[PDB]
Amino acid sequence: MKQLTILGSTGSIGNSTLSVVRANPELFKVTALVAGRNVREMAQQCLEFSPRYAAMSDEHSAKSLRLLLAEQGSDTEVYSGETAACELAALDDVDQVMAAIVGIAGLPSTLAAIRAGKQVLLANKESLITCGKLFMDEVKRSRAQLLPIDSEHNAIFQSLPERIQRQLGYSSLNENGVSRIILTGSGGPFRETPLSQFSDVTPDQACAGRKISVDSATMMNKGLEYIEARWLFNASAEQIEVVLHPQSVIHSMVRYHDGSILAQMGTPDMRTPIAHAMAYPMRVSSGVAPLDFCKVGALTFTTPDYQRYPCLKLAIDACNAGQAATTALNAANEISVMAFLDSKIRFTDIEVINRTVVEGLLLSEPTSVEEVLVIDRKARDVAAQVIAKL
Amino acid sequence: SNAMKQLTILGSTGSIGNSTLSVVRANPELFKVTALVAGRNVREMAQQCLEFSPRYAAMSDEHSAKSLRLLLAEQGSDTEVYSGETAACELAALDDVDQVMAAIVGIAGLPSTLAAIRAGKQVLLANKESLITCGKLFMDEVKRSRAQLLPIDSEHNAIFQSLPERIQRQLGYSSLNENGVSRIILTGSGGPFRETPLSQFSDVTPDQARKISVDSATMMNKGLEYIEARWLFNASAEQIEVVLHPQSVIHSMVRYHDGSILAQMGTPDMRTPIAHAMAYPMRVSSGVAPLDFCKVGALTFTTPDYQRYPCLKLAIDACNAGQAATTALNAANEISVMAFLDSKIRFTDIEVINRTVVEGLLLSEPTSVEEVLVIDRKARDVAAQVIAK
Ligand SMILES: [Mg+2]
Ligand SMILES: [Mg+2]
Ligand SMILES: [Mg+2]
Repeated sequence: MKQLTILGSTGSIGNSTLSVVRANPELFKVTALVAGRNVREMAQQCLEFSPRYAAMSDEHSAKSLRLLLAEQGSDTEVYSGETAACELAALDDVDQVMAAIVGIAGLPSTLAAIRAGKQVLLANKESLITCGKLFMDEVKRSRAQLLPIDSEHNAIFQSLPERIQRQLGYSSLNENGVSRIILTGSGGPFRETPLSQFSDVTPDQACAGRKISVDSATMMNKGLEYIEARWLFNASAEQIEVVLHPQSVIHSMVRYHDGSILAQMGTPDMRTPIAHAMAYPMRVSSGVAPLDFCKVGALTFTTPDYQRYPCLKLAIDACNAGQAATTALNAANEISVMAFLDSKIRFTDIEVINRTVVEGLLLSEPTSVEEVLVIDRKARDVAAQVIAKL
Repeated sequence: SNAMKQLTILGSTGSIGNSTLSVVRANPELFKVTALVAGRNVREMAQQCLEFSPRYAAMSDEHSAKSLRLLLAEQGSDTEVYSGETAACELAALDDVDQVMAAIVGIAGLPSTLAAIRAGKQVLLANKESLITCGKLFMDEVKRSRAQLLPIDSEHNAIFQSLPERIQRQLGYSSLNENGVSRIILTGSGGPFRETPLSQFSDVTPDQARKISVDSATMMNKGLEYIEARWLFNASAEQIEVVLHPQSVIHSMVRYHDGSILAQMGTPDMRTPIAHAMAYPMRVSSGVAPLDFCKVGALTFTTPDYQRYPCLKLAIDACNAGQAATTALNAANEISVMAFLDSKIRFTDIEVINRTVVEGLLLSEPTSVEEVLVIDRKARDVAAQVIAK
């Protein structure tokens, strides 16, 4: 019987997590929920799952929630603010914390769950993109157990030995028999587009949410998954490669010393890796029909060409350059993408802008959230500057 | 290493034995050969003894053993030489040996294999007949001494690697269901006649498909793997499926309760599963070229056509009928295949011969190697008669 705190409960990952709980009531108890300002949805979740605690992002939201709950005679205690969220992430009786507050704003609560020794289900990506060293050092310090919920990281996790799975990101891949992690992805809608057509890609062509569309066409999404993966799995540059797999049947793979490659497959569904993570080392049922091998297309593979995906190369370079570089790249990219979606720059200008920012860098390695914030803001400025000027 | 693993290799001069030595040769600080067992191949045994200096070697008879000792003497070896079944069984059970490569083929391989298991060893299983013929006996003995079994064959190895750790550690006597396992997926290529029109089957010559070739041409190989797989993994009929995968990049896979699948992939290099099994639970390098994903083509999947592959269905039937039936099936098939190879019967006869023998016998479930052997002879003989018609 697991006690849960869910950080970022009203969003998509929040609801999927709650969905698993709803299907497995004897396995999972919700102790605490933390959300932003969506009072209507948070009330509905508190009324269904009876948490002991709830926290909103601000006092005004908390007060409206307190009213809604009190009308139903609920027992739930309501708080607000970042400190409250951190406290709920560290409660004694809690076994499992879903860290799904998005953006850099998600760092402090994530880090509080990690600092409390909890099983942490990692749904926040900036933690590792921007201050991986601080996060993974805190992991080793507290022995916290990380479990990735995004499909690729979750497939690498399942393709690894228990020994590494239970010592996530602070055990040696090599000593434990791992030769290299194989991070896979589809290559986006432009995997076969003639290179000459890239300069003409429009927002509507990349877009048929919107920013994630663009990140998956540039492979920035894969680049970010790459950097988080070097931190999550304690891998060097030589211990990871990226392979294209158009059909998205394999989710990712792991090569071992003797030649063996273990791979995880399954029909694409958000809930599956969440449910794997939450139930681990048990398994519980899915909604979706099991993958049928007579109905998958043939499975194919390639190597990503840097001419076609220069952002990928850029994210690797940024990775090897350090955390200030990846913080900056991440921030720069957000600006680039909106600028593209706002028809201000060409599709092909994204890498250029991003590279300019990354290579213009000369700041120290960040060692806290505060220093990450500084770099993030500087990088948005320079990126915006670099945009305006062409 | 101060935790070197000591090895007994049974059937040291076969191809599995030599590949096992290759992994030793690549990791000389991790593995030490303590004993080698072979049959009649005196020259080969000697080259291996002179390379790895085992404490002991056995041959299958005294003529073999005496001449081996002569060459070992000429070259100044400290290897003590023995012969006979008893010797092999003792070599399989030395106190200081951690693991036994059980690679003696045929029913001849059962005594030594059983001796390793009973000594609670890490047993690297490379003898089909052990589980096809007396599964119940071998598995009861595994549970009873807690021996750790490690499938060496491609597909069984792939399945082992794709299963939860808790299953791996209690291999053969743990619950698939309780560990989130839903289904074992046994894959195979379909062999050379996967796409031959059925009406040409009757005309297939021994060439177009060596017992080995034929076995995978009929997919008797896979049905055999299927029976062994039921014992090895403690799977019911409903917990195992067969899938055709022509390119054989995926070596086999496991479905879990959440619908997710784990597969092991690699290249055809037999050192992969051997090094896996030998290093277990650690891993080692052994010179294997990492699968290159630019060079694999499209991977494709399909269900086996029992019309094209009747043997498979027969193997499943035999399995459901019990150990006498599967023992009979194994034996019938040897006689059957040789009869196809010797230009005495249609390719297309092999199954009917096999099913006829399997279906014509009044047997009792064997409960010892000896009774296994009795069903084997009986069944070989019946097969001989069926052929005369
Ligand atoms: Mg992803
Ligand atoms: Mg020793
Ligand atoms: Mg095989």
